[PDB]
Amino acid sequence: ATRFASVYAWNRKRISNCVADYSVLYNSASFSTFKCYGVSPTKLNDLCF
Amino acid sequence: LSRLDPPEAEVQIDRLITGRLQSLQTYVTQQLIRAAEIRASANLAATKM
Repeated sequence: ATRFASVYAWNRKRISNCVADYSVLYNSASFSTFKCYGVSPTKLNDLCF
Repeated sequence: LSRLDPPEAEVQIDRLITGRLQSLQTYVTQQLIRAAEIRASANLAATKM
């Protein structure tokens, strides 16, 4: 998506009915920054949230 | 150990181990003191017998 929300009035969305893919986002590495807390950034996609 | 990067896990684990060990040490010490009181009672019973 080319349009991320305005920060002035940003809106949180909720995620359900997903196959976790943290390791997919991470491995494709399209984002330059991947810094995780509580979850290893080193592809930890073993967990179920 | 399955959620955090190894060194992050080491910090969180050290916090948890210390907590668990201090709870056990408190427990063991209290039983050791109560056990001593029980020994004293047992010695009295043996005398009465």
